[PDB]
Amino acid sequence: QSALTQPASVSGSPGQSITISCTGTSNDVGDYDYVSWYQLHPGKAPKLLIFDVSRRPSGVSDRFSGSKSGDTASLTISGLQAEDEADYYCSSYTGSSTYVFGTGTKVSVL
Amino acid sequence: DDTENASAYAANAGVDNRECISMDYKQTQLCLIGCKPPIGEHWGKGSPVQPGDCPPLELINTVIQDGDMVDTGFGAMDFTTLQANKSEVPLDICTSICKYPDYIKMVSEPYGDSLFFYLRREQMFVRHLFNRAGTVGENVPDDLYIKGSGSTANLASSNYFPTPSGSMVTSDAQIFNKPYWLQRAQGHNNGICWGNQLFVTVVDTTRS
Amino acid sequence: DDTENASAYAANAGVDNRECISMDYKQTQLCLIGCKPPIGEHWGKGSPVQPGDCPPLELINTVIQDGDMVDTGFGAMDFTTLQANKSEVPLDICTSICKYPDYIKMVSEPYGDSLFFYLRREQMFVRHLFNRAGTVGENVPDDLYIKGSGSTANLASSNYFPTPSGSMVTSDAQIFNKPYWLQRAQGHNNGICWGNQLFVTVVDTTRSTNMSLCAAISTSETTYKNTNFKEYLRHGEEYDLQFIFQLCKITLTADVMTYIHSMNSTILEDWNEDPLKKYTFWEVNLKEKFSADLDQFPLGRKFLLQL
Amino acid sequence: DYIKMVSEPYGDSLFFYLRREQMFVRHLFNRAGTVGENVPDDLYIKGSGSTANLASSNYFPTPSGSMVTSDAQIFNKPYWLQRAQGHNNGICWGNQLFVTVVDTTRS
Amino acid sequence: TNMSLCAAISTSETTYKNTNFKEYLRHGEEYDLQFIFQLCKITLTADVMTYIHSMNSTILEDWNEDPLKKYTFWEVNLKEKFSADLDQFPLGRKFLLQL
Amino acid sequence: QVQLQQWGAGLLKPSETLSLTCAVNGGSFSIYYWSWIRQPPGKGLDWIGEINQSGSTNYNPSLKSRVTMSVDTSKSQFSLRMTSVTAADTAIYYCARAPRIRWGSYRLKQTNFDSWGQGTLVTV
Repeated sequence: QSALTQPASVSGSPGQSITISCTGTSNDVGDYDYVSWYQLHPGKAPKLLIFDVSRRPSGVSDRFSGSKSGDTASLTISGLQAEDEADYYCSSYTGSSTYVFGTGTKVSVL
Repeated sequence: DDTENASAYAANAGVDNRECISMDYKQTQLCLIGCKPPIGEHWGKGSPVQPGDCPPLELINTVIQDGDMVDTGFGAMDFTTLQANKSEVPLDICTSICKYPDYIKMVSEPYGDSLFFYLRREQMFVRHLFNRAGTVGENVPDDLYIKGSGSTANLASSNYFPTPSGSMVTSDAQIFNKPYWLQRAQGHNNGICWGNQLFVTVVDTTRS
Repeated sequence: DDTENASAYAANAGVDNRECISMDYKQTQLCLIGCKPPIGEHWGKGSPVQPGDCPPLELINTVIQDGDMVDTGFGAMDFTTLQANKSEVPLDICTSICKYPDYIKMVSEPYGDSLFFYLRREQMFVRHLFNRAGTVGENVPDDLYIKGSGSTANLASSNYFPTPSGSMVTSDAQIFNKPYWLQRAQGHNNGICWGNQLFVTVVDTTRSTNMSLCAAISTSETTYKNTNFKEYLRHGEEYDLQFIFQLCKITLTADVMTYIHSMNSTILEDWNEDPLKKYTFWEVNLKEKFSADLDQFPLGRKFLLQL
Repeated sequence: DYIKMVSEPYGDSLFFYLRREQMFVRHLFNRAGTVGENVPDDLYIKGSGSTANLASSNYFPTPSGSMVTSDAQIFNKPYWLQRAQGHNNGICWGNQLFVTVVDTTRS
Repeated sequence: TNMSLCAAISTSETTYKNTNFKEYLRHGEEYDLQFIFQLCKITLTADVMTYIHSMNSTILEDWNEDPLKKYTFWEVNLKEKFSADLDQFPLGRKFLLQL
Repeated sequence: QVQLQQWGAGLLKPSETLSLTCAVNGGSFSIYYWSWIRQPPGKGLDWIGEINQSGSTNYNPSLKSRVTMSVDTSKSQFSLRMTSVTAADTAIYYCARAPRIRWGSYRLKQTNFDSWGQGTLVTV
């Protein structure tokens, strides 16, 4: 129904631990753990990172973790590296049978 | 649904949630012998209403006839009129009447003509515990639960039904291929065949 | 979640993890006969702290009445008060008391009025092993396990509960549809119906089949639609009680009168408000239904064959 | 053919027989071939969408013999043919015998 | 049969919350022991006395510290529970009928 | 996962009708849904709608006034249409699978997207 609201630009030094932390509503993020994350390299197919708030598929860096609190989800990065250089888009399944997307956020190695 | 345990299902269709399901029936054996046709009991539509209201129930007595179906574990009832859905029960009883012998009446009639011998043997157990699909005619009282929020905002269907299972058919538990001697009838008719007649009613679901 | 064996998907924690679950109950069959109401026992809240503390637990005896639920594999307890959650047990006992007959008390009482004769059969096996949700009442002692790390850092709920199952109902194991002869009782009361009363308690979960029952709002629909059909449930019970009564006479001597007064003073007053008229019983009237020709009835014929 | 063999006028084909069977359905499956006989249209309510076409209604179970136990064995015991059911009381006409044995408890 | 029983922290709640309930387990056992005892007498001859001394020295001494004061037993005291009339109790009635 | 494919009207003019098609390879539709997602420049990702084998469709409430969909199991392909294309309709369209399933009659699982396509650029 409504786009999810995010910190559009984030940065840290090599090896730091930074969290993309991202906000929604009760109908999408609050009462439901249907949160997912995407990683967009320049002009490439979006890459699923985390689904069901804290589940990781195969082939993804174990450095990626998921968490939730209230209306706000999070995607934590441990040991900031080269491969982290990409956009991050969150997603959610609302109770009204619709899908939602975030503003996008971009990481930057200082 | 399958309410026995939390299962995994495809995305809900919303309308027409019907599946191809089969089950083995409750096991039964009986052999009534008398000089009058037996008597059976089944629930039917009773004495008299907005559309969709629950039909009244009544215990009806009717003469059992060749080809009348036997109780299958879904109850002895007149499915044709009590279930307008026509998909509540398997295919061979969805438009039939499942009747059960009325032993009380057939033993309490004065002359004991209808029944001077009978054996019975039946067993079953629930194999699966399913759930019905359709609008609820009687909402659960609010006194029996605490309101949910989010996923559990709307209660799931509470019309459960089990699928019977006859368990094991074995040779030692057989009633037939065996002579019975009618030397002492239960009632007052001690085997006399008035009118030169008999009526042997037999049910056997172990050779099905 | 299911603890019997690891499952593909596990509960994601949260605020409400309640599920739609059903089970078949423990199988039971009992018949008690006596001239006084039966007695039952159940675990109820005891004599009376912080909110949410464990209730005191006590054993209570109360007269069994028509409609009181029998124990069903979750124990004989007063769910209404011992489970403030209101969702620990199936829908038909979550606000009721499951009473179990107090065989010891009824048998051991001095006069044996409450139990001339009794039969019972029970059976059940665990069908599934589940887990409970909610804040932990008492934490597991730290000396019974070694702390984990990561996912295992937090212990899972340890409040296990099974779901019963009655197994097979078979015709050879039936208790009913047979004549019980009370020629000699256990207690001192050898079948005398003091006060012109009887109390026949019966439980029979081997004929507990519910009848699915459906109706159609409109017949104009040529294709099936879920919204067009209403569903219902119903259950039908059928009973028929036959008795054989033998007349007896009592000589009213001084000693007999004193003994009968000590045992129960109501008898002497009768022979010239109702204490039990606070309970719900299925009143059965046989005042106009006595007949002396036994052979005319099936139980009478059976009685004559054997005396 | 127990009925026919027992009903024989002379009783030559059967002096003495024992039998023990047991079975229960293990699984409930479905058949694939095209339906020979269409389900009558009056036994159900026509569906729509995915349920437009009926699934195959030719069900079949897979049996199971359940447990084989030593207490239920028939063999390794002497059978005394003191009196035959029929009229032939054990006489082996023509100097022949026929002993038919089936035993699925040692398979 | 462990019986799950729970208590709510706050009763002024309209929607179900896992954090609003505390869960407990309890188990209750019920027993009733009945005995029928018969009185016996022993003649204290020399042979009987020596045999009993060999069997267990404490019998004769008691017939004038607890050795089992190292274990945890459910102590049951029946000193005041003996009654001669058997027919008044169910086990006594069964015993009488069995003779 | 599976393999997706993309081809459609890459170049358009205002007030035209856009037509898309995607062909699943290495797999079948199964009981999963299939949806379309676009990334207009200066925007995020906008969800369009979804369609499974049986014809059931869910649409974005704002864009459902111009969006229509259909499926065909013969060639393993599902198509899209969106009339009255404007400048804001330019975006790198994508095709994604929705492995969402129901679990326990109350809550869903695997609600993410996956099998993302490389993408196709459509400009109006």
